[PDB]
Amino acid sequence: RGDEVRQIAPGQTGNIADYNYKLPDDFTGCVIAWNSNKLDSKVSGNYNYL
Amino acid sequence: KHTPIIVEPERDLPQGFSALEPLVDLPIGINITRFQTLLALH
Amino acid sequence: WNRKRISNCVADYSVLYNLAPFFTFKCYGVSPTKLNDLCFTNVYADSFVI
Repeated sequence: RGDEVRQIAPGQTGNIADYNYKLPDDFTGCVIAWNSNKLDSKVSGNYNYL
Repeated sequence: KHTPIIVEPERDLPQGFSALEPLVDLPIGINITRFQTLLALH
Repeated sequence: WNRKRISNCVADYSVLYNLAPFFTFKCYGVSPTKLNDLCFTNVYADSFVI
């Protein structure tokens, strides 16, 4: 979800970072993100992402 | 601070030393610029 | 002015983070994600429209 793409950053703490996927302290690399409603949204809602 | 004082001269403070301790802190948080005393009358 | 002296509480900022509608979040003096590791003598909460 868009509003918490800010959460995924080195040294940050959040629910996704706490329980799903977090970067190491000494990480080096790159991060890219963009809109995906045109390809992933669905009338009446999707259910394939959990 | 509270104290009992007895002294012969009048209209003058008792020379010496005193101290105060913290009693109350309040979160009121308001711009106060004036104040007034409160007396008991009969 | 509607300052609230919140007392007799656990500062469960976890559920506050789980709260969905509130979008923008920032802190000054401390890192934004450290609210869960803090104790306060008093809690001063104010609500406005900006």
